[PDB]
Amino acid sequence: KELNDLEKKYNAHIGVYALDTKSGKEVKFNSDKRFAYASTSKAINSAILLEQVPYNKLNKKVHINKDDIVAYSPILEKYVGKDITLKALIEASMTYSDNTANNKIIKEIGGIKKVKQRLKELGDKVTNPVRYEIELNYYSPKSKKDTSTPAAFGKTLNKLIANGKLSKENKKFLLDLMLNNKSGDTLIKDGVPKDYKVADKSGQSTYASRNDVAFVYPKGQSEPIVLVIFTNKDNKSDKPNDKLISETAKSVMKEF
Amino acid sequence: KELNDLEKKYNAHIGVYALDTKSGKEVKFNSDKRFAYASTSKAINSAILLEQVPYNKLNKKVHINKDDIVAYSPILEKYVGKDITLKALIEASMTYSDNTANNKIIKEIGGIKKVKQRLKELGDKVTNPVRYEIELNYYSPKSKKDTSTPAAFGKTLNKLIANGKLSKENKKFLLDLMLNNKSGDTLIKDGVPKDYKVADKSGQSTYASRNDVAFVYPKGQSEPIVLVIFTNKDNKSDKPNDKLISETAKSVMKEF
Repeated sequence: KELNDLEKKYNAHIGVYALDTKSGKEVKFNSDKRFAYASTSKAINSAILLEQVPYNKLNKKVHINKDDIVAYSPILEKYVGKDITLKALIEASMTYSDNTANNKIIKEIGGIKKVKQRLKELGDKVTNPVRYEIELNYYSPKSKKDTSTPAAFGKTLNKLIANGKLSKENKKFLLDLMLNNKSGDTLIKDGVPKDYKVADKSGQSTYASRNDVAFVYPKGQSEPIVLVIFTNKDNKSDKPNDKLISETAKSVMKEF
Repeated sequence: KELNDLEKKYNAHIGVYALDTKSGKEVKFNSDKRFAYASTSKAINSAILLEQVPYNKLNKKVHINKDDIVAYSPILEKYVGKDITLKALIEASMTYSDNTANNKIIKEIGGIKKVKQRLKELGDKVTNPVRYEIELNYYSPKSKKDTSTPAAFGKTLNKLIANGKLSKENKKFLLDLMLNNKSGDTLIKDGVPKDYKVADKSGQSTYASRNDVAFVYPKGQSEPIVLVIFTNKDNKSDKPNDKLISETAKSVMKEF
């Protein structure tokens, strides 16, 4: 197969970065191109919070309020003017891409400002968190706001989680969420051999920016394969096509 | 307060149209001004499909395939390759802003084409459906694609649900999906007294386009008040302020 042909075929753009955690083999097509990462950012945001907040403390509470409410928050919507623990807050973010849960998680971290420098400290001078959800989705191929290359964002998912500074309990919490998230069944999950497991977090933005990042797990393999697939179209209101992600997933997984 | 002073207080554009379906009294403000409708239109599409499917046949199933899946489908994301009843579809979209659902419903009608002939048949040549869910969220103060105006949208809801050809069951079914959803809690629901039952549907687009349409029930009245508030800011990335919606619903309501 060929990723290049996939672009002619689908008239989209492909940003790929696969890093085997075992071999250390890196497959990449356009991994140094900037694309809108979209809601996939919530892996980074909640991995960071897990760095500071111990698992024995995820029972803690935060009071959700009116100003904390944003469009598209399936669960947190039922908590307006109420409390909720961090665990439940982080599950909403990952299981449902709840926006109220992500923004609250960001504020607890100290704001976009903090998330940003942590990236820097992590040694990531590419990812550019500038806005909160839902605004981070208004992508413009002219701007850099809320963008990242596949190799940059790809390494960050690695350095934060795989070879992370997280605990073993937090790490396994996150991964469970990402494993049971039914939102990516028509993307990567739909393209990796039946046997492989995927801990994912997808997204979509303007310009038909459909993405999916996941920690894939081959047969008999213990170390996943970090797989960041970022894609996009030439036009603002173009409809994306998950098939392209599913197909890009299998062209690349052939190498692993 | 005054609608002209809240635009100052929040630096936004308020568009209002409240219709007292009993006396016929109207309260307007920038009623002829095009505002993006966003998901408020999910109330139109479901209403339309409920004019051609008697309640006793909402249990008719339709298959959901990978192909049907789109971003933000909290419910329908779990039906990849599963059948689902018409009733379930409506609930999904009406209660969760599920887009895979809103699009299934649009498909069941005969497409935006049918939806469109109907709006013309209702005497609505203002509402401008062009794109689908999600893309219809990408508002452009320049474009007129997927826009309506306070009065046009208000009246269309009136001719459709409020005293329109849906059946008793079908009208209670839809109004219940609107009364019981927890997403307009901070919007119109906030402003009017708890004596006022509120059945609504919200939406949010670019340029902080936070809208909210409802059929508000004054304490001691079975006749509803069609309240249509559409608002927005000048910049593509601004943050919305539901307070603006609440306050507006509070003042506009003083006049009824």
